[PDB]
Amino acid sequence: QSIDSGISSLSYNRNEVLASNGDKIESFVPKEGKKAGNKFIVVERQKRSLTTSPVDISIIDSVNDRTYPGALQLADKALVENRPTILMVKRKPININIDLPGLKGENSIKVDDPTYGKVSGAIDELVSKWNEKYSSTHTLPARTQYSESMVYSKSQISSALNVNAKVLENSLGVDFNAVANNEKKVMILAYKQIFYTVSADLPKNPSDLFDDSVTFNDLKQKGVSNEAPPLMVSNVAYGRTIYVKLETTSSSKDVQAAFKALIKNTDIKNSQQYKDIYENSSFTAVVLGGDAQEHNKVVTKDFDEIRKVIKDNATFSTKNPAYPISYTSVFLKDNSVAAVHNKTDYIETTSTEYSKGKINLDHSGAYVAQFEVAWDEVSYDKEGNEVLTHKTWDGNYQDKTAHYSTVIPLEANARNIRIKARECTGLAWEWWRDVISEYDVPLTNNINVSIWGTTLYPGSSITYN
Repeated sequence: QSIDSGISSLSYNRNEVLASNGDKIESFVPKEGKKAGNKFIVVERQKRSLTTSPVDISIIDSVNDRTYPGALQLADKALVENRPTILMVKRKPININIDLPGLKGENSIKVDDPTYGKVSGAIDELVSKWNEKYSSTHTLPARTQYSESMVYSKSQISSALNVNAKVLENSLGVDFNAVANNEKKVMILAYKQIFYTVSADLPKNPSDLFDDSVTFNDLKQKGVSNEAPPLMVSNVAYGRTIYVKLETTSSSKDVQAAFKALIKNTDIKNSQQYKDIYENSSFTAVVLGGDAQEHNKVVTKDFDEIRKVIKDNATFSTKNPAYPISYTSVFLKDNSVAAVHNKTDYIETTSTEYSKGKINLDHSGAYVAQFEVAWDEVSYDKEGNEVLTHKTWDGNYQDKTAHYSTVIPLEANARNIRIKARECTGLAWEWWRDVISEYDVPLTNNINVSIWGTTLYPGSSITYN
């Protein structure tokens, strides 16, 4: 019935207690062939799956949030949903420590009655203790931590960068739908900038945390259970985060490469393919976790502007308030670090545009000729398998003379286009001399076929547009 006793006997799989699971698929279309106005679009999916297991937990609203080092919460789904349940009970003092530079042997402080406000003031002290020892400068470099990834889905990206999906959706304004319908290509970068961090020395036994007036039944009452094991916030990073979004409408498979080239500023950044992509991309940057609020957003077609934002935020002032960016918790029982577990599937995709064209035949040869034009019309069933529907031209196997012109329109889904023209030397078609034989002609907007010359010296040509 006691704190150490009740806790020391909790049955739970620490590697499953905290889990944020999402979407798992099996019923997906490997291939989608559809028309879109005058175009013919071809989507080609490929189920992909990611599995994250972070130990460092993100904090959403620094003002609404009062999490601190030493705090107590339950390892439940609320926590997983970025809104943990804090256990408020009269407790024992605890030692806290900041990692600002040049402060060894002076960085620790003891907080008698840990509470958000109580601990904060301690930290405040520590910082001032620093600002005192070091009066010349009050600004230091932030410790940035870079992360990057393409956006395929909410749960995907959310776990990839270990950030709450809503946050991006709100601040970066991510159009998860267009993304889904493959109408947009998006990449997100995250610059975690830590100024300093604070830890709370781990206790030998749970009891060391709580006062004596406290009993396990209280804890088991507040919510402590096998479904809500108790834990303590061991570390808290203070600083801010810069989120950068790289979006485009281009469907090229080079986008990613292009984005990276732009970000890193590599020499291959001028690949004309990239330049066009860049010309069709939009970049967004924002800085959260601070007290800046919404007033620091930037949308440009000029990345140099995004580069500045990052550069300008490479420092933090020891004379300004620093808010919680993230934290790592620890199970009371074994003092092991907690780690929210996430597993989810998603679908990488690609969509190739097509557009109808036509065959332009032109006969100006001093002989009689017969054409043979055929092609296939691609289709895709429910299982995403190819389905070729053969098509042929009317004017096939029909004589044609001095200057015959005609246009043969083709659907955007025309494949294996074959254009043949034979002269009339001797018996039947299947016995004549060839003026032109082309196979698998690339469906373009204009396939200009044309024969000419004499019976002995025929001539032909095919151009494109």
